[PDB]
Amino acid sequence: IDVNNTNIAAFRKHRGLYPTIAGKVVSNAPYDSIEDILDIPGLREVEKDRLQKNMDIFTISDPVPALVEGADRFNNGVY
Amino acid sequence: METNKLGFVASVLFVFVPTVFLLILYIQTAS
Amino acid sequence: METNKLGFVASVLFVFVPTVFLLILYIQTAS
Amino acid sequence: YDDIRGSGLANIRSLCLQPQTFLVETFRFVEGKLLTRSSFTLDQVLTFVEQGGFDFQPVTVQNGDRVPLLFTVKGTIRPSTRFSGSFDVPPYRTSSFIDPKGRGLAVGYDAAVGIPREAFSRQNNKSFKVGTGNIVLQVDRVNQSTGEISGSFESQQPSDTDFGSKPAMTVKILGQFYSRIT
Amino acid sequence: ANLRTIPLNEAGDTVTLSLEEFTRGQQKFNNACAICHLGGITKTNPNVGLDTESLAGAFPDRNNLEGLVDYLHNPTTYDGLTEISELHPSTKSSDIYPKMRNLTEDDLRAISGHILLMPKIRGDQWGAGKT
Amino acid sequence: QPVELNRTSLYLGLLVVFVTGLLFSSYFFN
Amino acid sequence: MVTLKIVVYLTVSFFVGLFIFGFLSGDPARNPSG
Amino acid sequence: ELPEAYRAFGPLIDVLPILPIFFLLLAFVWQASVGFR
Amino acid sequence: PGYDEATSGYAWWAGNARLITPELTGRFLGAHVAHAGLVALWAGGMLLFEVSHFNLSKPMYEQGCILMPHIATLGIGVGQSGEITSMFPFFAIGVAHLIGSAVLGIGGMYHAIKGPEKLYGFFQFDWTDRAKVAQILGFHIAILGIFALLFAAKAMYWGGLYDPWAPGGGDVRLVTNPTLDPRIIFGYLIKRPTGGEGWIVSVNNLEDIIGGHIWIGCILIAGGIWHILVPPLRWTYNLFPWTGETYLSQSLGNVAGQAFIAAAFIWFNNTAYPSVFYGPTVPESSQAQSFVFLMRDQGMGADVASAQGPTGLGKYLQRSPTGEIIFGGETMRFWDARAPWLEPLRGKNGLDLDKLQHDVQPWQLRRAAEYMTHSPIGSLNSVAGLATESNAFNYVSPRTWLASAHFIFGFFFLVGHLWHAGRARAAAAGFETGLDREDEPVLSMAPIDPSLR
Amino acid sequence: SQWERFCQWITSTENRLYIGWFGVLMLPLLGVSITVFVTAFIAAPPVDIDGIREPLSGSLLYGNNIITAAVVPTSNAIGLHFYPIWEAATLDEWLYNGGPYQMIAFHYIPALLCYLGREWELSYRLGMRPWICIAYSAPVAATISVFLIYPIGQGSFSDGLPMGISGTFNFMFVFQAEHNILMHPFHMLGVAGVLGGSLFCAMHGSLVTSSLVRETSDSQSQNEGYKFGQEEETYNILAAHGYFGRLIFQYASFNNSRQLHFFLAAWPVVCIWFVALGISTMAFNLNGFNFNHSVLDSQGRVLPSWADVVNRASLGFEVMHERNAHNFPLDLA
Amino acid sequence: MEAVAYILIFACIIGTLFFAIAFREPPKIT
Ligand SMILES: CCCCCCCCCCCCCCCC(=O)OC[C@H](CO[C@@H]1O[C@H](CS(=O)(=O)O)[C@@H](O)[C@H](O)[C@H]1O)OC(=O)CCCCCCCCCCCCCCC
Ligand code: HEM
Ligand SMILES: CC1=C(/C=C/C(C)=C/C=C/C(C)=C/C=C/C=C(C)/C=C/C=C(C)/C=C/C2=C(C)CCCC2(C)C)C(C)(C)CCC1
Ligand SMILES: [Cl-]
Ligand SMILES: [Cl-]
Repeated sequence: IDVNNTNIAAFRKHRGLYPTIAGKVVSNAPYDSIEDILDIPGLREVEKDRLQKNMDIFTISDPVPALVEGADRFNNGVY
Repeated sequence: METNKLGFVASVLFVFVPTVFLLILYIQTAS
Repeated sequence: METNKLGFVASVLFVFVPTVFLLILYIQTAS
Repeated sequence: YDDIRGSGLANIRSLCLQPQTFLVETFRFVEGKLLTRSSFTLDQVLTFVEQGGFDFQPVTVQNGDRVPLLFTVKGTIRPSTRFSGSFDVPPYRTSSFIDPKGRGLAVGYDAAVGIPREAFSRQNNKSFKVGTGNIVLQVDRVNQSTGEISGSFESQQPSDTDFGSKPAMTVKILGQFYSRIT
Repeated sequence: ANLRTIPLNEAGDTVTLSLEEFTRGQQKFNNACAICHLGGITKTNPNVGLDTESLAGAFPDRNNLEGLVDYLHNPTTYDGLTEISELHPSTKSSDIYPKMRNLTEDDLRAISGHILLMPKIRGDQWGAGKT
Repeated sequence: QPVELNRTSLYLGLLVVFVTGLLFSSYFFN
Repeated sequence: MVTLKIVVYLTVSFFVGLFIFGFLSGDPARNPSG
Repeated sequence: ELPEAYRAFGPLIDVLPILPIFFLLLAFVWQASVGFR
Repeated sequence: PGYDEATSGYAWWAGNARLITPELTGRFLGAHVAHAGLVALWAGGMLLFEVSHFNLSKPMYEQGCILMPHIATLGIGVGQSGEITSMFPFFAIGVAHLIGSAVLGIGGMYHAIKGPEKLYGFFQFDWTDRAKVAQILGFHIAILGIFALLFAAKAMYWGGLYDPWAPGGGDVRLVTNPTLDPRIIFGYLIKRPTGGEGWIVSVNNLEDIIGGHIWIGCILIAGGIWHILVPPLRWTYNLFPWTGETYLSQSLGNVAGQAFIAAAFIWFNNTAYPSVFYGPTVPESSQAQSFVFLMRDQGMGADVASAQGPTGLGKYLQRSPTGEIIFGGETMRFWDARAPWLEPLRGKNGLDLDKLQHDVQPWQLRRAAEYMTHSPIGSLNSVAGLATESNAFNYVSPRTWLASAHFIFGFFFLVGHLWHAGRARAAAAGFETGLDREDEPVLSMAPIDPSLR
Repeated sequence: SQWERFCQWITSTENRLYIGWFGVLMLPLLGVSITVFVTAFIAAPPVDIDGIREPLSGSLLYGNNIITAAVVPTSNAIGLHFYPIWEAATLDEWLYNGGPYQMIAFHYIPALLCYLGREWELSYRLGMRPWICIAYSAPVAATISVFLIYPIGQGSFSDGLPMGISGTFNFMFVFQAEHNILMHPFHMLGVAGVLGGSLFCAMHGSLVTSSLVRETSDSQSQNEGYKFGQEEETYNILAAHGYFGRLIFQYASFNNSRQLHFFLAAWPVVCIWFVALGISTMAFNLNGFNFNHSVLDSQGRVLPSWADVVNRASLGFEVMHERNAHNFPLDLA
Repeated sequence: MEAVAYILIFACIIGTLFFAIAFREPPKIT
């Protein structure tokens, strides 16, 4: 999953990621480097290593302004 | 033809608004 | 508003062609 | 709160921004009237970077034409010092809005499903661009005992285009603000 | 028949359930858990459903009967960072939630076994509801 | 015998015409 | 709109006072029988 | 549950709320007995 | 006697009207004492039914109880956070009511089967004997006032009431300092009945409640003594007929309005009806939803105050028409709700961000987690979850039942009041059996048509 | 006394229209109601019905139709708040927020209460029995349930009945989606009442019309056989009775006419009482019968019933009303 | 011109209502 256009609900799909990893990869945006999620500006080691396993799906393609207009990645509103 | 649009509706109310009046007056006379 | 043009002239003859009939019938009854 | 419940006392630490006039530059800046009761306090927000807080307030002001403007700012101290800057105005409504015809961008139809594409495609395919606004913040009253400064602003930001349907106009905003630098 | 047979653990051992035991667990699902898990999802958070694909993709894999009973012994997150037994009903924490204070080990076993012996009965009628 | 229409029948006829026309006007205009 | 609020207050007062004092004018004696 | 000392009534406690709904019925019963005289 | 239709004028289906006549007063008393017995019969038996099917796991309002919460509100049986300390006080009141029903049933059977058919001495009342009927009114007002003062004394001295606004949770506490200010207490009567004010339904503490009860207890003692000592004055002579059906009609209208008021109290108020016992009001449940969807987004890093909805308004928090910080969404209509698990989030401008983000004191989430998913929504066969949802959950709120039932009772009693008001006026006038064929009032009236002379 | 002359003139049965003390309250309330309704139905600007800055265009000059015009309900941002002409800032946010609806409603409800009292008043001044107001209390209960009681129970005046034809239809559909009124037994009683009142109206009218006494010729209206104020009965109760009895059975046809007209009064009045009460208990979210997932097979699979199909259509309505206004998945009241 | 038709017809209902109350045929007793 992209890590600059995609929400928290589509970070469920990965085998064991919800909610802190997803709540921190989204809170800071945009990310230029694909591997910039791994620097972990405030996350601990249990977050850092676990994200270091999961690098085969992350992307930095395009932050669409229709998808980031103030908590649209956190609660888009689609239940 | 660049004619007045309302010239149709002016023509027909000019000639049937009085007409119904006459028929009203005639019918009430005949009855 | 993209409304029917003749919808005006349909509205007014629908409601005054019977109306004059009634008034004719009433007036000839009253006289 | 019971003293301010029903009064309206709401309407670097919490930075509140209280407009009292909305001049829209119609084709000159004429001042309308506030149709959204009193909910225009952009509250609880050398260079200053934007933060959280109520950095948006949608206020519809009023010829007889309603203009729904998203008043927003997203993006030594003496009685002369000014923090002039620019901010990125998001669209009035987010892309999960739906028009009266069922269509929308994040959620909704892609075309008019009433009729069966045509000249409707300007309203069919909705866009979500971003606008810029210039804001000049004047500092007039500074009280360092509390650690807080206050003053007036002028801000020029665009109004709503209805997802790209009508040309927006610029609104002039004036009012006092007050913040606690900490 | 095979619907009774469910995953017990992550080791791998399909355990069969009695029809009466399954019904007894089904009832207790509708008295202490249908407050906000009625249908297949959670009302508090509409993303953590009681579906097969969600529970298999939970961390740790909670699509197992022993896994679900151990969840009920300790409410954690979907990755298992903080054991927040206070935002959730918890077998240990009877004070915050008094709904499971009368439930024994058999009751927890039955309610955890009924959640995993519907999804091949229903399919797309429990997972997130029939749209 | 000649035809009649008394006052009450005239008023009833006028209302049924006027209300029916108001009802069907919205659909004649479409 | 304060003057309009006053006009509404007085108009409501006048009409409800008419109602109330008119029902203390011996209204049950305003029957056909007696 | 009611106290165990007085946990012998059982269906009695079930009956007592709908006891007054039978008084209105027995009113119609008595009126039929007199014949709605 | 006057027990059939022919010698009374009243058919079988209007047969309690045979007790209107002032020589049949012993039967009037018998019907009343037996009806009061039936009321106490239900009061005992229904409470014992609630106790006999009470599961301590489910709090109180999931059980479908309506009399358990009334007792628990009085600080009897319950303690901290409305936990049932003992099931014996509810049983004691349920049996004390049964014994009272028995005694009142014996009295009702005596004055209707065996006692004197006509009352005498100091108990003979005629409906037209207005000094006597006002004197009976005065005794009833005096006894009602001494019950109201006795309730206020109990709230102040013995035990206490359940205070849902007590520090943390809400424990039973005895009201030491009731609000004796005439400006405050009778200022509730001038509050608009509309939203925001909520005329007297917004009484929201136990000092105001007990101070108003002290005032009305004294006011009723005064009015009762007034009616025992002062007969009806000359100005109340021709205001209305002084019959018995009139007196019934006036009672009916007042108690219809009173049932409407109680429907408002059970539906909006959460002080005299604590939500630990009756469940949350719909306003408080709908703010609890917003508060729990708020606390979900704290921790997973979604800053609330910069979040837009589908419309540019606040996604979770927005501003009121007054401009106060309220929960966003459709629950902006219930921005007047004031639940005690949310008041420590209330600041000066409403929901300040300061004691919201590094606030909620744990239980405040749990309580609002409870009230989110127990909302007053349901059916006649007891199900929850909206209406177009799957039936699994078997639950409808107490507040829904009580508000529905008392709107029903208020509506029928407003109808019954209109019935007896019209009938009392017509019966006193002398035209409640029809038009006199001999002389018809319209035949002796001048024509209304302006042309007719 | 001038005042006695006034009380004689008000309570006068000489007026072309009776005023009375209920009418001295009723006439100004109607004046305001009629004035603001005729004003707003034609020229009101669009109203922000659901408080989300989406104006709904409800008036006849804003490109709108007699069928589709409506005095649009008061904004959801207002709720149940008293919002008169003077508590708003200007005369254009009041129009924008739906103040005209609240003004029309707050004069229309007491005007109908005063019309009911006025019906009792004139019954009293003419010496006739006093219970036509009781029959009138059924449509009054119905119109207060959808203008006052449902908004109070739901929490906002935006959930009131819109003052328009298509707005009324919208109210019906949203109400079915949210409450399933069709499966509410009070509404089945209301339907039985309105359809059976129409049955009984047509039935009683056809019977009295069919057994008319011959007084006229064939080339004149049978209505000329009746003279206003004639004492003789204009039809044959015996003949209509014999016909109706032969039509179904013996002990079925009302012989009596006073009982007959009490039944004509009682059937639709009582049933409309019950359906007004049904609207009123659904105001507290006590919805109709629920039979979803009620018939199960041997394994436990839900066999669909017809109530399931009605649910599926109600869910259709349910997930489309107030689209840009539910930020959470649980639309409470 | 579509609102004009609606307002004219509504004025016709109002005129009929006035004339059927004000200038109604008097009901004479036999
Ligand atoms: C607003 C525009 C839309 C108009 C809508 C209104 C439609 C009305 C249709 C006709 C209804 C009346 C039928 C007859 C009633 C009756 O006989 O009354 C007779 C009465 C006298 O009363 C009577 O008098 C009679 C004796 S005498 O008349 O006084 O001689 C007596 O017998 C009788 O009992 C007594 O009641 O007076 C009349 O003469 C009425 C006739 C007036 C003609 C109709 C009104 C025309 C419109 C006026 C406004 C112009 C609008 C301008 C803008 C376009
Ligand atoms: C005996 C009763 C209950 C059982 C067996 C139960 C079971 C579960 C399970 C197994 C999960 C984790 C599933 C997943 O996320 O993949 C869960 C999550 C959740 N439950 Fe329930 N539950 C019960 C009661 C309740 C109740 C009454 C509520 C109502 C408040 C509730 C609210 C939630 C919420 C909000 C979540 C998601 C929380 C998170 O992501 O950690 N639960 N439940
Ligand atoms: C003398 C008298 C009487 C009578 C009375 C009356 C007759 C009354 C009335 C009245 C009336 C007759 C009233 C009225 C009114 C009104 C009003 C109050 C209005 C309004 C309005 C508005 C507000 C509007 C608005 C708007 C809209 C909505 C749309 C467009 C825009 C506008 C803004 C325009 C009697 C005999 C009883 C007795 C006593 C005395
Ligand atoms: Cl919401
Ligand atoms: Cl809708």
